[PDB]
Amino acid sequence: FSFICNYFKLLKRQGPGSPEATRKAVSFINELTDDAKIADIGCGTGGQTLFLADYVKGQITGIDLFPDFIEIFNENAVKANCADRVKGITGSMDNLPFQNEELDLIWSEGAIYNIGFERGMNEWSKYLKKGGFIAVSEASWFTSERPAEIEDFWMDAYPEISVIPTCIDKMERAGYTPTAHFILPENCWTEHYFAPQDEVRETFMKEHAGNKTAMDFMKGQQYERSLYSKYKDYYGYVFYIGQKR
Repeated sequence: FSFICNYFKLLKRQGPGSPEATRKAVSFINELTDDAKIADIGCGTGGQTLFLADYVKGQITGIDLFPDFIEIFNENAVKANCADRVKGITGSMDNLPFQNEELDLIWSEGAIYNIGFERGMNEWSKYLKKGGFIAVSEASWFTSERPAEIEDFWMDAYPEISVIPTCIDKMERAGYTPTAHFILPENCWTEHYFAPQDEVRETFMKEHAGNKTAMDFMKGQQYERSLYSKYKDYYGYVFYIGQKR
Protein backbone atom coordinates (compact mmCIF):
# COMPACT_ATOMS: atom_id res chain seq x y z
CA PHE A 1 0.00 0.00 0.00
CA SER A 2 3.08 2.19 0.54
CA PHE A 3 5.51 1.31 -2.29
CA ILE A 4 2.61 1.27 -4.78
CA CYS A 5 1.83 4.96 -4.28
CA ASN A 6 5.57 5.73 -4.38
CA TYR A 7 5.89 4.36 -7.93
CA PHE A 8 2.88 6.44 -9.04
CA LYS A 9 4.51 9.74 -8.02
CA LEU A 10 6.60 9.20 -11.16
CA LEU A 11 3.61 9.03 -13.54
CA LYS A 12 1.80 12.25 -14.41
CA ARG A 13 -1.49 10.50 -13.72
CA GLN A 14 -2.76 7.73 -11.45
CA GLY A 15 -5.74 6.71 -13.59
CA PRO A 16 -7.37 6.76 -17.06
CA GLY A 17 -8.53 10.09 -18.44
CA SER A 18 -7.55 12.93 -20.76
CA PRO A 19 -7.74 16.72 -21.08
CA GLU A 20 -10.56 16.33 -23.60
CA ALA A 21 -12.34 13.98 -21.21
CA THR A 22 -12.14 16.43 -18.31
CA ARG A 23 -13.09 19.18 -20.76
CA LYS A 24 -16.23 17.44 -22.03
CA ALA A 25 -17.21 16.94 -18.43
CA VAL A 26 -17.11 20.67 -17.72
CA SER A 27 -19.15 21.38 -20.84
CA PHE A 28 -22.15 20.10 -18.84
CA ILE A 29 -21.87 22.31 -15.75
CA ASN A 30 -22.82 25.99 -15.48
CA GLU A 31 -20.18 28.70 -15.74
CA LEU A 32 -18.48 29.69 -12.51
CA THR A 33 -16.93 32.92 -11.29
CA ASP A 34 -13.61 33.40 -9.51
CA ASP A 35 -15.68 33.20 -6.31
CA ALA A 36 -16.64 29.57 -6.98
CA LYS A 37 -15.26 27.04 -4.51
CA ILE A 38 -14.29 23.80 -6.22
CA ALA A 39 -13.06 20.47 -4.86
CA ASP A 40 -11.22 17.60 -6.59
CA ILE A 41 -11.60 14.59 -4.25
CA GLY A 42 -8.92 11.99 -4.87
CA CYS A 43 -6.94 14.49 -6.90
CA GLY A 44 -3.71 12.55 -6.55
CA THR A 45 -0.78 14.34 -8.24
CA GLY A 46 -3.31 16.79 -9.68
CA GLY A 47 -3.01 15.72 -13.30
CA GLN A 48 -6.67 16.35 -14.06
CA THR A 49 -6.89 19.21 -11.56
CA LEU A 50 -4.69 21.51 -13.68
CA PHE A 51 -6.70 20.40 -16.74
CA LEU A 52 -9.80 21.47 -14.83
CA ALA A 53 -8.32 24.74 -13.55
CA ASP A 54 -7.77 25.53 -17.25
CA TYR A 55 -11.49 25.28 -18.06
CA VAL A 56 -13.18 26.86 -15.03
CA LYS A 57 -12.95 29.79 -12.65
CA GLY A 58 -12.84 29.69 -8.87
CA GLN A 59 -10.69 28.26 -6.09
CA ILE A 60 -9.79 24.57 -6.33
CA THR A 61 -8.93 22.36 -3.37
CA GLY A 62 -7.19 19.07 -4.03
CA ILE A 63 -7.69 16.35 -1.43
CA ASP A 64 -5.86 13.04 -1.28
CA LEU A 65 -5.02 10.40 1.32
CA PHE A 66 -1.34 10.08 0.30
CA PRO A 67 0.70 13.14 1.41
CA ASP A 68 3.56 12.55 -1.04
CA PHE A 69 0.99 13.16 -3.80
CA ILE A 70 -0.15 16.48 -2.33
CA GLU A 71 3.49 17.55 -1.96
CA ILE A 72 3.93 17.19 -5.73
CA PHE A 73 0.48 18.72 -6.34
CA ASN A 74 1.36 22.04 -4.73
CA GLU A 75 4.75 21.86 -6.45
CA ASN A 76 3.02 21.45 -9.80
CA ALA A 77 0.61 24.31 -9.03
CA VAL A 78 3.59 26.56 -8.31
CA LYS A 79 5.44 25.49 -11.45
CA ALA A 80 2.21 26.39 -13.22
CA ASN A 81 1.61 29.94 -11.94
CA CYS A 82 -1.71 29.13 -10.30
CA ALA A 83 -0.91 27.83 -6.84
CA ASP A 84 -2.78 30.92 -5.64
CA ARG A 85 -6.18 29.49 -6.62
CA VAL A 86 -5.27 25.77 -6.94
CA LYS A 87 -4.18 24.25 -3.62
CA GLY A 88 -3.72 20.69 -2.35
CA ILE A 89 -4.28 19.15 1.07
CA THR A 90 -4.29 15.64 2.50
CA GLY A 91 -7.49 14.31 4.06
CA SER A 92 -9.77 11.34 3.62
CA MET A 93 -12.58 10.76 1.14
CA ASP A 94 -14.98 9.77 3.94
CA ASN A 95 -14.30 12.82 6.11
CA LEU A 96 -14.04 15.88 3.88
CA PRO A 97 -13.03 19.25 5.41
CA PHE A 98 -15.92 21.43 4.18
CA GLN A 99 -19.24 22.88 5.34
CA ASN A 100 -22.83 22.44 4.20
CA GLU A 101 -23.67 24.25 0.96
CA GLU A 102 -20.12 25.51 0.56
CA LEU A 103 -19.05 24.06 -2.77
CA ASP A 104 -20.13 24.81 -6.35
CA LEU A 105 -18.43 21.82 -7.93
CA ILE A 106 -17.29 18.42 -6.72
CA TRP A 107 -14.78 16.82 -9.06
CA SER A 108 -13.30 13.32 -8.74
CA GLU A 109 -11.70 11.08 -11.34
CA GLY A 110 -11.58 7.77 -9.45
CA ALA A 111 -7.99 8.58 -8.43
CA ILE A 112 -6.35 7.32 -5.17
CA TYR A 113 -8.59 4.95 -3.08
CA ASN A 114 -12.42 4.82 -3.08
CA ILE A 115 -15.58 4.52 -0.95
CA GLY A 116 -18.32 3.23 -3.20
CA PHE A 117 -20.11 5.18 -5.90
CA GLU A 118 -23.42 5.10 -4.01
CA ARG A 119 -21.84 6.11 -0.73
CA GLY A 120 -19.88 8.99 -2.25
CA MET A 121 -22.88 10.48 -4.06
CA ASN A 122 -24.88 10.73 -0.82
CA GLU A 123 -22.17 11.78 1.59
CA TRP A 124 -20.54 14.35 -0.71
CA SER A 125 -23.92 15.90 -1.45
CA LYS A 126 -24.34 17.75 1.85
CA TYR A 127 -21.30 19.86 0.94
CA LEU A 128 -22.44 20.89 -2.52
CA LYS A 129 -24.69 23.97 -2.89
CA LYS A 130 -28.18 23.68 -4.36
CA GLY A 131 -27.78 23.75 -8.11
CA GLY A 132 -24.16 22.73 -7.70
CA PHE A 133 -22.50 20.06 -9.85
CA ILE A 134 -20.83 16.73 -9.17
CA ALA A 135 -18.65 15.13 -11.87
CA VAL A 136 -16.90 11.79 -11.40
CA SER A 137 -15.30 9.23 -13.71
CA GLU A 138 -16.23 5.71 -12.60
CA ALA A 139 -15.42 2.22 -13.91
CA SER A 140 -18.56 0.57 -15.23
CA TRP A 141 -19.97 -2.21 -17.41
CA PHE A 142 -21.14 -1.54 -20.97
CA THR A 143 -23.34 -4.63 -21.31
CA SER A 144 -25.52 -6.82 -19.07
CA GLU A 145 -22.97 -9.64 -19.09
CA ARG A 146 -19.29 -10.16 -19.92
CA PRO A 147 -16.85 -13.09 -20.01
CA ALA A 148 -15.83 -14.50 -16.61
CA GLU A 149 -12.21 -13.30 -16.58
CA ILE A 150 -13.01 -9.57 -16.70
CA GLU A 151 -16.12 -10.24 -14.57
CA ASP A 152 -14.02 -11.81 -11.80
CA PHE A 153 -11.16 -9.35 -11.77
CA TRP A 154 -13.52 -6.43 -11.30
CA MET A 155 -15.67 -8.28 -8.81
CA ASP A 156 -12.48 -8.57 -6.75
CA ALA A 157 -11.08 -5.03 -7.06
CA TYR A 158 -14.28 -3.00 -7.01
CA PRO A 159 -17.49 -5.09 -6.65
CA GLU A 160 -19.76 -2.05 -6.69
CA ILE A 161 -18.92 -1.81 -10.39
CA SER A 162 -22.17 -1.77 -12.34
CA VAL A 163 -24.10 -1.07 -15.53
CA ILE A 164 -24.63 2.60 -16.32
CA PRO A 165 -28.35 2.59 -15.54
CA THR A 166 -27.63 1.70 -11.87
CA CYS A 167 -25.02 4.41 -11.52
CA ILE A 168 -27.53 6.90 -12.96
CA ASP A 169 -30.21 5.50 -10.66
CA LYS A 170 -28.03 5.92 -7.57
CA MET A 171 -27.53 9.55 -8.52
CA GLU A 172 -31.24 10.42 -8.60
CA ARG A 173 -31.58 8.58 -5.30
CA ALA A 174 -28.80 10.75 -3.87
CA GLY A 175 -30.69 13.85 -4.99
CA TYR A 176 -28.95 14.62 -8.30
CA THR A 177 -30.39 15.46 -11.71
CA PRO A 178 -28.58 13.08 -14.08
CA THR A 179 -27.24 15.89 -16.25
CA ALA A 180 -24.96 13.73 -18.38
CA HIS A 181 -22.77 10.65 -18.69
CA PHE A 182 -20.29 9.53 -21.31
CA ILE A 183 -17.66 6.86 -21.83
CA LEU A 184 -14.05 7.95 -21.83
CA PRO A 185 -12.40 7.54 -25.26
CA GLU A 186 -10.30 4.43 -25.51
CA ASN A 187 -7.35 6.81 -25.78
CA CYS A 188 -7.80 7.73 -22.12
CA TRP A 189 -6.26 4.37 -21.24
CA THR A 190 -3.67 3.67 -23.89
CA GLU A 191 -2.09 7.07 -24.55
CA HIS A 192 -2.81 8.77 -21.21
CA TYR A 193 -2.39 5.91 -18.71
CA PHE A 194 -0.63 2.81 -20.10
CA ALA A 195 1.81 4.62 -22.41
CA PRO A 196 3.26 6.74 -19.58
CA GLN A 197 3.90 3.56 -17.59
CA ASP A 198 6.25 2.64 -20.41
CA GLU A 199 9.09 5.15 -20.16
CA VAL A 200 9.48 4.09 -16.52
CA ARG A 201 8.79 0.40 -17.29
CA GLU A 202 12.34 -0.04 -18.57
CA THR A 203 14.49 1.54 -15.84
CA PHE A 204 11.94 0.27 -13.32
CA MET A 205 13.15 -3.23 -14.14
CA LYS A 206 16.88 -2.54 -13.67
CA GLU A 207 15.95 -0.54 -10.57
CA HIS A 208 13.81 -3.46 -9.35
CA ALA A 209 15.15 -6.70 -10.81
CA GLY A 210 15.76 -8.92 -7.76
CA ASN A 211 12.97 -7.40 -5.64
CA LYS A 212 10.30 -10.10 -5.65
CA THR A 213 7.20 -8.05 -4.81
CA ALA A 214 8.20 -5.27 -7.21
CA MET A 215 7.97 -7.87 -9.96
CA ASP A 216 4.62 -9.26 -8.82
CA PHE A 217 3.43 -5.64 -8.94
CA MET A 218 4.52 -5.20 -12.57
CA LYS A 219 2.85 -8.43 -13.71
CA GLY A 220 -0.19 -7.05 -11.94
CA GLN A 221 0.21 -3.82 -13.88
CA GLN A 222 0.90 -5.54 -17.20
CA TYR A 223 -2.15 -7.64 -16.35
CA GLU A 224 -4.52 -4.65 -16.49
CA ARG A 225 -3.30 -3.67 -19.95
CA SER A 226 -3.59 -7.16 -21.41
CA LEU A 227 -7.01 -7.29 -19.69
CA TYR A 228 -8.10 -3.98 -21.25
CA SER A 229 -6.97 -4.69 -24.82
CA LYS A 230 -8.96 -7.89 -24.53
CA TYR A 231 -12.19 -6.72 -22.89
CA LYS A 232 -12.43 -2.98 -23.53
CA ASP A 233 -15.80 -3.57 -25.17
CA TYR A 234 -17.22 -4.74 -21.84
CA TYR A 235 -16.04 -2.03 -19.45
CA GLY A 236 -14.14 1.19 -18.86
CA TYR A 237 -14.39 4.58 -17.19
CA VAL A 238 -17.59 6.59 -17.42
CA PHE A 239 -17.92 10.24 -16.53
CA TYR A 240 -21.09 11.12 -14.64
CA ILE A 241 -22.22 14.74 -14.23
CA GLY A 242 -25.23 15.57 -12.04
CA GLN A 243 -26.76 18.73 -10.61
CA LYS A 244 -27.81 18.81 -6.93
CA ARG A 245 -31.51 19.47 -6.53
